[PDB]
Amino acid sequence: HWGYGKHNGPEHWHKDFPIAKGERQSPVDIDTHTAKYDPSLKPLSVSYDQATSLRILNNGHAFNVEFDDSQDKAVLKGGPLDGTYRLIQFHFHWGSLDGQGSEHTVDKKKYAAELHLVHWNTKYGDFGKAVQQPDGLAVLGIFLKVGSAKPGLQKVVDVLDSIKTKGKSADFTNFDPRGLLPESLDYWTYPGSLTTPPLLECVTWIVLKEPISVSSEQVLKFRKLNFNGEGEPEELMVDNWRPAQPLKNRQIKASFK
Ligand SMILES: NS(=O)(=O)c1nnc(NC(=O)C2CCCCC2)s1
Ligand SMILES: [Zn+2]
Repeated sequence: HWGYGKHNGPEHWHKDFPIAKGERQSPVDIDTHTAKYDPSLKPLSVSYDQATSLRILNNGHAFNVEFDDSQDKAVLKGGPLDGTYRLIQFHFHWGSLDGQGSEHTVDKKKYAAELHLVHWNTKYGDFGKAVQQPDGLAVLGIFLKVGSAKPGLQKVVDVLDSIKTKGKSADFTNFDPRGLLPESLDYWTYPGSLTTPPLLECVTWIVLKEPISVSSEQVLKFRKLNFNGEGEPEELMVDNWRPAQPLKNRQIKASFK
């Protein structure tokens, strides 16, 4: 089964998921000088005030904070998006060292981690139908750098001990994802894919320019998670990031000059 090890990592995924070599794969390097400001891009509308988190799950590749997406409670609109996209979950990708961990890069710079807030286009009814559509998902990507702690992240950090191993979940209600956002909503956007199998080319990527800062202690707690299930040989959940993929016939657009 696919993962991030030497024998099942990103360079192997194409064998089970041939789209891995597709025309709109993610992540990508964001070459800031080649991205073009698009003045027709609208400001992002992040409406998370009514978000209902429910659970946090170690799925063996990352941990997902899941939300009630059965109503328009936490939605992403505007920016490059047509219509309304409902928040279904967020998760992170991170490194074994502070110098790596993000999936997108900025002028080849890797951040320590990257947060993905995953939303699906409500015109398709359910996430499973949305992923079959070229405009099915909008993933808001936020870089993490190591510095000062992110207070809004601590509630996540502190529950990780209860979901150390693959398949463990914990109740995780009343978490406010607004606490994970940076100050600015300036962004780059491009059409891409899920960065994990099945690698479907269904994502409008919206990557914020401003990283959030998290503390070394916070990211250290990410790195204590396990890819393995309980009672299996311990493999630390680190370096669960896919590297940048070829941009091919795509233009990255910037919301800002
Ligand atoms: N790294 S990423 O591009 O943001 C993503 N790659 N696979 C993603 N799958 C999901 O969100 C779901 C998974 C399981 C059930 C519902 C939704 S999200
Ligand atoms: Zn992700």
